[PDB]
Amino acid sequence: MLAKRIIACLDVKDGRVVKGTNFENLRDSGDPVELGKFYSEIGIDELVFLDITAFVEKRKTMLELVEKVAEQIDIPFTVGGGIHDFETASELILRGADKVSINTAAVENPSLITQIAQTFGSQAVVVAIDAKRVDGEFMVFTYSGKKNTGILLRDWVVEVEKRGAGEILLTSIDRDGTKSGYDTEMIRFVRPLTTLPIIASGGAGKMEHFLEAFLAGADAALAASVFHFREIDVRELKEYLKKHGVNVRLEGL
Amino acid sequence: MRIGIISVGPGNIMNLYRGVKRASENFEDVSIELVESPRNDLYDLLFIPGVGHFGEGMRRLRENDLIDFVRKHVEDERYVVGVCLGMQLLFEESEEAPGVKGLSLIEGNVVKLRSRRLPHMGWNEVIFKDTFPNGYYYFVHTYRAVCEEEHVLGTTEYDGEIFPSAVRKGRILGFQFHPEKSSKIGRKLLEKVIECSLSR
Repeated sequence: MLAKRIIACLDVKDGRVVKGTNFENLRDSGDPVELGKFYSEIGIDELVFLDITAFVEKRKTMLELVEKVAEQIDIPFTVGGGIHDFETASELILRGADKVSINTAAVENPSLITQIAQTFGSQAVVVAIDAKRVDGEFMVFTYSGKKNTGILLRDWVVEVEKRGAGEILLTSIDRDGTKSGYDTEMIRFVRPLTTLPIIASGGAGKMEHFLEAFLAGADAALAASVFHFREIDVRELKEYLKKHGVNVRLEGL
Repeated sequence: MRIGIISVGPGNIMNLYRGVKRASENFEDVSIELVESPRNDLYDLLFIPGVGHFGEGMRRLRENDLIDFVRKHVEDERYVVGVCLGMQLLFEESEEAPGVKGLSLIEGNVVKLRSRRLPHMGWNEVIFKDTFPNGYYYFVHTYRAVCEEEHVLGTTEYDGEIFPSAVRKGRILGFQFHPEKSSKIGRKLLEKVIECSLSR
């Protein structure tokens, strides 16, 4: 069957890895390209780049990043972060990106999911959904978790599948930056609302959190800091999960 | 050795162009050319990339005069390799575009997969009959080859359904996955394709 995935998230601004890494072995460990190349070598299965440049030059900055990463990367990668319309999505794919992540612009216009998918396929569309518990209900926030859209997460995932989204990136706002584990209750809540693949995101602290999140129904586990600062070895992790029944991709050496 | 890659067909092909470029870094007699038009001739290894509608691509080899230039590569006992849509070409027809005759270099046609979760996307295991390395490669495709258990080279299973991810009819290879999106093993796959092509 299809492999459960481990995915490295690379937060970028101005063509560089926002809060850097700690990988002594590269020269310029803030070069998203060389860090991406590296993550492929130890066995990360996919990369997502999320950019937080300034709105005026954000678009040219991302297009420069995608081009530079496409000439050198031998695995699938996604770009995202302030992608606000079809044009500002078509250009990043044709520039070389394998998938686009859309978030607030998908809440404020479900139509863009179908519009993107219509000329690139659902496979090119990642909808990033950012959720938080509000009065005992999971709700969709936008503007980097600043605005309660008032939309029940449970509704929003059936809409995006409906609109033609290919993959959901599910970030529990409650647990980003916490290193205490993935929001497995939120993963389990979302799992039977959809047959779309779910990337769990937010809260990775140690290997067992990955096992936990896969028992919860995730298809892919996203993480950044734990990898960038060498708290978790990708191969150790994969061998750990292979040991406890998770079907990860683990080649021999 | 000179390797040529049809640079015309739909979808992104420069990802294959590197990665084949990357794979021949270990060879001396090797050179890689983007093939735009039938003029240049001839290559030892010819790649047919592409992703998209079967009709398009059949339409693009076609106006760019490459059906005949491919017809002559297979004949003159040269390695012709179709990857992704390039593999789905090569055959008679697709239900993705009824009518268009394809390349018809291998006997068979093309059907949609029988899974309610499409496209087939992600890392899947590929078992080769011989020669090329076994393990997980990366897939994005909604259509599937139909050929006789003779042109089958590698098999993969998605959502219950077994199907050929690689084909081989003598010196024509086809691969449904993206070897250029498969990290270490994908370079090994492409390196072994190149190693097969020095033996003529």
